[PDB]
Amino acid sequence: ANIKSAKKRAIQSEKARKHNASRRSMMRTFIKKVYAAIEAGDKAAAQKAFNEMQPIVDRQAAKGLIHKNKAARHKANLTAQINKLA
Amino acid sequence: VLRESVGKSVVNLIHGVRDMAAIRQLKATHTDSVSSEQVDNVRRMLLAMVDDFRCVVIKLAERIAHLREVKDAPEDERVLAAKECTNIYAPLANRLGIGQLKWELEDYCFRYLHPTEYKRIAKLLHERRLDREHYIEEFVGHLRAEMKAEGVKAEVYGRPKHIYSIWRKMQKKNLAFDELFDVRAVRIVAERLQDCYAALGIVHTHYRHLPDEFDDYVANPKPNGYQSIHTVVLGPGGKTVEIQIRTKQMHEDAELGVAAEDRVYVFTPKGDVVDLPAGSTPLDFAYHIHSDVGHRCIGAKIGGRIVPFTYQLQMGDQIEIITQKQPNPSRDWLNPNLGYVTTSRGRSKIHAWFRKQDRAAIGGGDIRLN
Amino acid sequence: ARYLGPKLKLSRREGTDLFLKSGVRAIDTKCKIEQAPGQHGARKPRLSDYGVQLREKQKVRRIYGVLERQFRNYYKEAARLKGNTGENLLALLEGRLDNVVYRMGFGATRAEARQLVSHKAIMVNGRVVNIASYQVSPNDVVSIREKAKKQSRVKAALELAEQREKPTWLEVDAGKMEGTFKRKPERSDLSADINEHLIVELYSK
RNA sequence: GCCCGGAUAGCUCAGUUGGUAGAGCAGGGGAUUGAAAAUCCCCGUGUCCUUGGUUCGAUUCCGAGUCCGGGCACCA
RNA sequence: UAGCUAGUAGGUGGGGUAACGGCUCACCUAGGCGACGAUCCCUAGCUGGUCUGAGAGGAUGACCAGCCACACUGGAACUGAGACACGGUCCAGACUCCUACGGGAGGCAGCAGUGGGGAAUAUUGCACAAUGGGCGCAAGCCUGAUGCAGCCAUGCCGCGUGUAUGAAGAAGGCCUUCGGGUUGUAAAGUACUUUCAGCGGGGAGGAAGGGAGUAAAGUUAAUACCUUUGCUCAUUGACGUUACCCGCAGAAGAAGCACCGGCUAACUCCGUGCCAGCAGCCGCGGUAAUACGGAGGGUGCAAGCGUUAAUCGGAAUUACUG
RNA sequence: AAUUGAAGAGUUUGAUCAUGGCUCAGAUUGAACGCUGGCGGCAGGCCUAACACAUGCAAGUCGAACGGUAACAGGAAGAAGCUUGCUUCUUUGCUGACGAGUGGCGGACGGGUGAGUAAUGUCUGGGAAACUGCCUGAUGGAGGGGGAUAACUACUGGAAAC
Ligand SMILES: [Mg+2]
Ligand SMILES: [Mg+2]
Ligand SMILES: [Mg+2]
Ligand SMILES: [Mg+2]
Ligand SMILES: [Mg+2]
Ligand SMILES: [Mg+2]
Ligand SMILES: [Mg+2]
Ligand SMILES: [Mg+2]
Ligand SMILES: [Mg+2]
Ligand SMILES: [Mg+2]
Ligand SMILES: [Mg+2]
Ligand SMILES: [Mg+2]
Ligand SMILES: [Mg+2]
Ligand SMILES: [Mg+2]
Ligand SMILES: [Mg+2]
Ligand SMILES: [Mg+2]
Repeated sequence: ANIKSAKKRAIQSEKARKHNASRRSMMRTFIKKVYAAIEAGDKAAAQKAFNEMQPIVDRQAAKGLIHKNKAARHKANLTAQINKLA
Repeated sequence: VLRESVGKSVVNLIHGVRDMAAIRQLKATHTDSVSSEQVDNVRRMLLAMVDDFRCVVIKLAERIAHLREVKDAPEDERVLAAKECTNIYAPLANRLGIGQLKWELEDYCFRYLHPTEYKRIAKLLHERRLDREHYIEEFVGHLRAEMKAEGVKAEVYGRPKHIYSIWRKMQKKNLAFDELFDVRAVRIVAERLQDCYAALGIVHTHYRHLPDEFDDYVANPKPNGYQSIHTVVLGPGGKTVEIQIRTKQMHEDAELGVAAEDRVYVFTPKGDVVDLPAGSTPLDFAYHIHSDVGHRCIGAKIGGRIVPFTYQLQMGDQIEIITQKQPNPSRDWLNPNLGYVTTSRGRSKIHAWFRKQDRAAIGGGDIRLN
Repeated sequence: ARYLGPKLKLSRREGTDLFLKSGVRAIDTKCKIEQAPGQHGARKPRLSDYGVQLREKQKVRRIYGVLERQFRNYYKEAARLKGNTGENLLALLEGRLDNVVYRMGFGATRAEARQLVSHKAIMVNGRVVNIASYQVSPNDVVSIREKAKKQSRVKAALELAEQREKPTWLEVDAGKMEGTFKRKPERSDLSADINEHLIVELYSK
């Protein structure tokens, strides 16, 4: 990085990246809980998982990490799956 | 053996002084004659001696001691080395800013080149020594007083003119020469550049400057580095009064300068000089340095900046050669019309490479037969 | 840009009078107008069709003082314009400011006129014109500025003009040293020896 | 930087610590044809890289500069 | 180059994407493309256009403008509205540089520039004054975009290089039926003019904005502040001895290249000798050469002219027109 | 008013007509070389090595986002040689401002080149499943808590890079 700005951006990017990864990773984990529940065949549990995670997903979307559409999609798929289950 | 016991500088210095005393005709007419006339010093091999300024400085102190001795003895070559010293060493010293040593040289020379005028302007200097010294101590008195009172502190003194420089002024001012005014000189040597400007203003409050005789050589230094203010005021009994204001540092440089009737000699990154013919290029230089270097020579820098390969090297300027790991000489370098290699040898070397890359019959046959 | 040389040689080569000399003293007495220029002038050449066209082109160019490229450009312009191409070209040639001046009678020859134009002698609508090729449009007045009115050369030119035939499309004043370009010169106004058609043909091969 | 070698008819080459230079081709000139090829005759047709030295006499031997071909050294 | 292709063609479901999608995974069906040329190979940025051409076409894609692609090579993501980012990150590679040898740094296909390659293509120029961009409330700062400047006849265009007169048809040049006739009114001489160049002076336009003071209106508790609209005040130029105008002296400083047998505009005079040379094609040159070299004379173009390369034309010689 | 445009020639032969090639006359260029060579205006200027790159500059800005002051110019409290009047040396972001930083926006534009790509290309025309900073028009919110983190300081690991 020859230009100060680039250097700043680079370090910022690194910092930003670390931040986002943590959030995104967490979100993924949350999703997996729901998915795991679905796989198991535990409906109440699945619902609980969804409840736990949906808000987080929404928050993430709001922040910008994940896109609004993407956030919606997870819910839809998850919603569909849970519905199917019971 | 000098070089073995006192390093390369001291031998370079000894050899330059020996050059420019060119004993050649130091003995050789023995009235000192090529001490005198370079007669192209050791040719233009003056222009293959070492440039180290300590050459000229030991040469000057050598000749100065000699002119002291050429007050006393051998008669008519008192005449000879005085003509050398006027025409060569005194104006050399002056364009170096060694004003002290110009003025001693010139006074010795002149007093055995023209004894009549030397003696006549010497005697004239006594004839008004008293009215001169009295008016100098009254001017220096007033200046010492008002400036000290204003809180400024500096040396303030009179300084005699030297006999050659009086002579000089007398025939570039004949019949408007004044034995009094023209032989007074006030100097002020101040602590700071600030105080030079201050002493200028106080001087000008005490005695009116003359129009057109105010000359700021601190703002525009002369080629031998000479810096001062000059002003001519209108003093209380001297309808001119000459005054030189400066700092200590600029007095030290003004009196002691540098001490503070074919080929082109190119410097190298360290300092080891290389000799090429006139009209040579970077490429040629590279080749001279090493043919492998030439082969691998990418780019030519001169004094930091890049230069075109076609542009010819000027004498003295410092070179740098940017180099590759593989050797790749162009066939364009051989072709002389582009102006890449003036030297024959370099060209030959270049050619050799191509032949190497490439890798009579009758005679052989004859030999076989034999 | 111009032909710096023997004026009458060109005329001789062509055959006809190109008006390259003033006409104070006649062309037939000055040069051997009948004979072609050079050692082999008396040797009458059996001229080819292309050759004749070329000659014609040269004549016209010579008359106006228009070098080849310029001439070509003019021709092209004419072609681009509507109507008879040769006629258009001729008009364009005429429209040249220097030519116009010459016609008026401020230049004895066209060369003189051109020179005058160059030397900021001529004004069009109260504005100086350095350029000889300047196309003088309809209803454009053309004059000499007061600094160049006092020239005897101009007077001489005027006199010559007076002696010679008058153009119809121009109006001119001798005392004031000015005039008016009324309209574009028709084919009937210009000389009939100029076969413009040949020229046109030559710029179609 | 240094050395070694080479520099000869148009052009291939021959001849060297010293005696006015040849072999091939090419060229000439003749007969002969329009001119040729063929055939038949007759013929060197040269700045020995220039300039100096040595010698009773230099292509050659010594310089001195050129030119080319090497083979060596050089690192700013 | 006639066969090609298993994520291959399609399906159900999952996953993914900003988005639809074999985009990817699981399982199933066995397709899909193809002689209206798939596949493989070679070459290629594509378009507006440019050149040429009567057109139709053919060739072509520098400059300017649109779209794509790429950024030392090969990847990869991250950040972000947007990138898988020329002057960001991460890795590997080859290549230069630094290193105390442990490890680092670097990326001109930005503008200059250097080397190299080449037949051949410019200066490490000044400036943000404009126009545009970035940021900011602005002032402003940055802007090698841009604007200008430098270099090169590379092109196009303009202009000039004198104009008028001028027979002794001077001299000299060349020819030569020996008279001249040609250079040629060409030159000299005389008169007249001063483009640009030279000097000295003046002298616009590109400058619209922005800044302070104010007065009114719009906001609000408020005549403050802010915004909007007027006004005077000084301002804002890199180019810049700018464009442009004037005065001075005096033709002064401003013509060359090709061609001249036929094609093809323009011809005479040598040396040589099928030699030297010419040449686009036909062909010139073997002792009288308008073709080779010179001289004069001419012809063509003209600050260019030629040669070469390259395209269309002519070539209806790929014919769609034809 | 807005394509108002179309030429042949030489050369096969003893000569002819025809087929038929080669070939010249034109226009042209990012051109080059040759011989020249006054100037201006407007243009154009690495087509090859997308070969290597020394040097400088080509993207910074915002202090009215935020703690802070690394240089500077002003005041403020204290004092030195005290020209009776402030020059001067110490302290404090209090201010005009600003080094370095965090943050924001910009570095995805602008500029370059044409290597790759005969189609996740281009042109033309159609579309549907999309996102879109700043600019924008509209309709509603902007409450109340946290813990971090550079910056800055001591002790240190590294030749540096860090
Ligand atoms: Mg789905
Ligand atoms: Mg080259
Ligand atoms: Mg022109
Ligand atoms: Mg699906
Ligand atoms: Mg390509
Ligand atoms: Mg056609
Ligand atoms: Mg990449
Ligand atoms: Mg993102
Ligand atoms: Mg770069
Ligand atoms: Mg004569
Ligand atoms: Mg002028
Ligand atoms: Mg003819
Ligand atoms: Mg010829
Ligand atoms: Mg055709
Ligand atoms: Mg030249
Ligand atoms: Mg700051």
